[PDB]
Amino acid sequence: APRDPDADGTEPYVLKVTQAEFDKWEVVWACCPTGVARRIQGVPLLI
Amino acid sequence: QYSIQQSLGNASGVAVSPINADATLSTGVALNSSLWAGIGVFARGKPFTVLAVTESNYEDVLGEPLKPSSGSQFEPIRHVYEAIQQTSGYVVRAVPDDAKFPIIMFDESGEPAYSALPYGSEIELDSGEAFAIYVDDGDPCISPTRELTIETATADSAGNERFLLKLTQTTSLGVVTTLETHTVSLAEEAKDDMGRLCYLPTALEARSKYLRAVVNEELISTAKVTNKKSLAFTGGTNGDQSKISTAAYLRAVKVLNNAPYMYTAVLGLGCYDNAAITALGKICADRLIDGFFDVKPTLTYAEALPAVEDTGLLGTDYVSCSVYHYPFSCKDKWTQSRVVFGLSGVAYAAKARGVKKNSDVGGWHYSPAGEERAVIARASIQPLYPEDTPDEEAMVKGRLNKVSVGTSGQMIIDDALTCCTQDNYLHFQHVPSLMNAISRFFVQLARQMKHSPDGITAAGLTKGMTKLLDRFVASGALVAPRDPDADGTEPYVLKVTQAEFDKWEVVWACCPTGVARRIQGVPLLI
Amino acid sequence: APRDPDADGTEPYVLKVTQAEFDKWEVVWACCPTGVARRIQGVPLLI
Amino acid sequence: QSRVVFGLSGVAYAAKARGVKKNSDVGGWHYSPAGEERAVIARASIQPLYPEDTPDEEAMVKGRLNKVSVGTSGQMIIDDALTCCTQDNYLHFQHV
Repeated sequence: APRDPDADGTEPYVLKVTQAEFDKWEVVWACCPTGVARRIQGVPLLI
Repeated sequence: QYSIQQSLGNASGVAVSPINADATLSTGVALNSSLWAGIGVFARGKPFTVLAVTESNYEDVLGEPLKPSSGSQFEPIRHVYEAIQQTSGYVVRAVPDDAKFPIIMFDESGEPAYSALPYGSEIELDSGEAFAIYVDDGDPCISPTRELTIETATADSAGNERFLLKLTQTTSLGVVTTLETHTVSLAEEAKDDMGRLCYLPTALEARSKYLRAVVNEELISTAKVTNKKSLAFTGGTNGDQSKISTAAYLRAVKVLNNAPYMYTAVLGLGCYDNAAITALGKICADRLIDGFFDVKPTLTYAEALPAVEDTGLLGTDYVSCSVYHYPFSCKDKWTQSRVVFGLSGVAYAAKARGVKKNSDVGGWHYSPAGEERAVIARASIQPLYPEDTPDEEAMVKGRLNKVSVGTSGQMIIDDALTCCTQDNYLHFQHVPSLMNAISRFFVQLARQMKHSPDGITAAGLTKGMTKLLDRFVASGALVAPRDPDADGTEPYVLKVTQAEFDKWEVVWACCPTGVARRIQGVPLLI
Repeated sequence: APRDPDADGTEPYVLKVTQAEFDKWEVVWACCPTGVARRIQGVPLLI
Repeated sequence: QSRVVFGLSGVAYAAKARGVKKNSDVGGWHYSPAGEERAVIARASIQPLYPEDTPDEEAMVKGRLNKVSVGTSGQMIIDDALTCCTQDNYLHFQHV
């Protein structure tokens, strides 16, 4: 799911087809790649 | 394993930040410990130094009690004895200029010589004298006399010759006891059996209470010590302690001012010098420390009132200071004879008894004048001025605390008032103690919170002050305001104002409890 | 938050972008730094 | 093992590093390099060279000098942090 749910929909991918020109034809797809855990940081807190 | 880094960079390795804890911060203050400090004239002690005396070892530090035959010298030791029954304390000894201490000088061959020098002056070594040894304690070697013996010893690897010094005490009858034994070497680089450094000045300054030594640097290389037995210190005398100049008292007060140790109360141990009392009151006001003072008992009832005005304490500048008068006489425990005391220390005893009633808060509520807190236990009391009565109203106007006869035939302090001219709830001693305790705790807690970002320090100060005020309310220090229409039911009201960018203000308002001094009852018929 | 809420908004920072010149371009940011506790003063009051 | 005189440089940097390390991502530049725990000046033993003499605090503030004092636990501590700025326009502080 996108990291910005307010500006972007919850759908992981969004696809649209536009006929546009009579013989030409366009397709657009948008995807949100997953995250890669490269750096991990942890802090201790006392309560 | 391997090291764990902190504050990792831009790639790869992981890190753990240092442990962060701030809501757990707290300040540890006893707030119940009570200690007394004072100055006086004592038979034995180190002049112009702060000495700590406890219930057990006070007699050894202050020496034998002074004889009542001598004038104005038995008062300080007996006042200290009366005041020390509850808690330990700190004393400063004042000495006249005529007093001196003995010194033993050793030549290159080893022939001893004796001399005496005043306390203030520093010793000087002439040509031909290898070193000198003097007594740091300052006790004159009269009556019980102190003697020094020297014995040879073996070397240690490097061949540095060492020797044993033994200090012993002999009574008048002939009883001999071993006080101190030490191993010292003239060589700068010397070692003991356990590895301790063996240098006479260093060793004496490190692990000795009686002797100090000064070695001339010219004759350190060529110096030999032979066997000498029973070397006795020459005559050292103490000057007339009845007459003490005001300058000595001022110097003693100044020395007492700069003391790293903390004391809760200041007591006047039989001091009747006006300048000294004013200085002590200034110290009490500066340190926000309660103080007790005593007018000279020799004055009569009529002359007591002008004496208080003579001392520079009748004003609004000194609030916590209190004064007492006691013209009666009793009998000394040590010597069966008549004596006149000053009512100082008994008030401190009452304050300590009132404080001990609570464990954590401190129990500063009770005034130092009560049915059971103050009893004045003495062998027998004979009034000096019979057929004469004091004026109660005059004493109240002059801020003097009187004494009366209790139900069980025991003399008792029936009032507690401070040296405050105005009647703005400050003449009572109950309120300044609480206010001083609160101020001291606030200063101690705020000292830790210095140089903190805004918001965090606000939360810390608010939490700490609220906890302290809640503890005091639970202990019964604060009561609901006497005017509920104009003032809220909350015993305390606290507010924090940031105001200036770097400055920051805190305000707290409290309602002290009431003290039952006068009770009136009327009968009515229905 | 600013020490003057009547004259300044409650926002800790205010940022604005002005195109101005055709090729030049300006950005302005305003911030309110936190306070440092250097002097603390307290008074006792009796009620 | 001998007596030496140092210059108070690096200890301030140590305090700044300690203040920075309090935060991971942002940086933690909030804290001034003069605090109860940030600056401690740990040394074997300190002997003052000019006893019976006291400095003037107001003169140092006017001259933009940072002094030292004795902490609660008997440790010498830096009790102020100021920069070389003549004006009082919130810039003499090192925090901003």
